Amino acid sequence: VNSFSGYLKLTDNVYIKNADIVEEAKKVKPTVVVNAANVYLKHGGGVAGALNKATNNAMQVESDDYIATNGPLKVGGSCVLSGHNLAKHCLHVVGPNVNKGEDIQLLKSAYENFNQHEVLLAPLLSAGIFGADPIHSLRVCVDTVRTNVYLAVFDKNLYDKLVSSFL
Ligand SMILES: CC[C@@]1(O)CCN(c2ncnc3[nH]ccc23)C1
Repeated sequence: VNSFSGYLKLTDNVYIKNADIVEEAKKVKPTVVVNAANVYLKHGGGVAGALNKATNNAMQVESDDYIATNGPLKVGGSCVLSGHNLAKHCLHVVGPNVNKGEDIQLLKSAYENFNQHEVLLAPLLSAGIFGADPIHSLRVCVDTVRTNVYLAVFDKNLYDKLVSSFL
């Protein structure tokens, strides 16, 4: 039993809600919140820009030190950093950005990072400003993640379409 509330159950291990992931994180304070990161951990917009703003830019300061030490992530890769005021940890996961020409096949690799964590709050990888089809992202999530994932979908219209079209 966990403290996630109001989710629709899609499968044995995947749940979905129409919610602002920032507000969800502030309420639940989960062990792991997933960020829709880029390889440079530049949290300018989308989910990443919103999560960083909620940390008063502390996520960005920590991220800049991480990159200065380690260099960029791989597309499809991840790193674990602090969750600041939002969660214990933030798993920064890089899904392919279709608006940069990146291979959508890497979306499965991106979701595989979730399997290293028993429970996660997360957005749909590569959705939104990353330019991929959120319906496809949901399918890859369900077919790849085996740990317990609570998906927050900000857009109500998109949330309704994802549920109604789910197979
Ligand atoms: C579906 C693809 C998105 O890029 C569009 C909206 N995104 C979010 N999802 C959940 N919580 C969020 N807070 C701020 C943005 C945001 C994901």
